[PDB]
Amino acid sequence: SMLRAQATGNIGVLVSRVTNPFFAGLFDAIERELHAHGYQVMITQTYDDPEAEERFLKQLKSRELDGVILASVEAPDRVMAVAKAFPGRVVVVNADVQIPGATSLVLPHYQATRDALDYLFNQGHRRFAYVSGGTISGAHHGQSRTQAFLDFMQAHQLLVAQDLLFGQIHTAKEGQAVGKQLASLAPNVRPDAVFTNSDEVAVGVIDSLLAADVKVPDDIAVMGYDDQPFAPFAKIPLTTVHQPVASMAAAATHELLKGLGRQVAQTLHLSLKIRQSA
Ligand SMILES: [Cl-]
Ligand SMILES: [Cl-]
Ligand SMILES: [Mg+2]
Repeated sequence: SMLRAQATGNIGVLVSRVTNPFFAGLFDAIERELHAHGYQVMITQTYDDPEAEERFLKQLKSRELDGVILASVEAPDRVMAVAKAFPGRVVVVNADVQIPGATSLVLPHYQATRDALDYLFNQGHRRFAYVSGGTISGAHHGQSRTQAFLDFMQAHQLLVAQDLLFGQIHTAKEGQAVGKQLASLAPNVRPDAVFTNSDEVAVGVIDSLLAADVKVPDDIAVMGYDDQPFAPFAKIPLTTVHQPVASMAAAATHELLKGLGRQVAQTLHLSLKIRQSA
């Protein structure tokens, strides 16, 4: 009797944080398409637990999932080893890293960050605050936007102000703290523009600036990132970089379903959405 491996009908999707509306939207878009194809979905989050990635991968290795889509990566080499044992079954999307053995979709965030910063320079801005959810320094993956910022400053012969760099800032509440610090500065030490890397962060930064009677954008311009659902509804509607959630979700899910043998074989752009905040 020849016994062939039987599909579980379960797929894992990993995000950093589901209370980040960008990740919620990306998750929804992927999960609904998987669901429509008859799959159930395991979700995990890594924002407060790097170990969550290994636990997630163990579910694939132990044959409880048919495949996984990762929208964030902790340890590329660990994901790689799993991908090589599970060809066609590991897909990485929008994680600012390419994983050998896994179909990896990398979006042009270096380019988008350069373009957004050039937009700000062209509006007359010269002193820049830069906020990131990652660290300011490091040789690890996930640094494309920070390198774009540094390269931008070099190209326009602008000196980086180390006091205007804010690392490990992810949420609106953390943004409020950044904004309060910026509003505290003497007009001549204050940044002209803030690159927030997050619409959640931007909403918080703006709230604190306005609370201190600092005008946005007239005194300080604030650039968001993602074009999240609340962005057009913000107190100062957000100028922001638009992530193509629906298109990247469709691409990632297609790559996985092709790998699982369910679909037959058949460019993702970041753009700048201009509103009021910058
Ligand atoms: Cl990416
Ligand atoms: Cl986040
Ligand atoms: Mg100005």
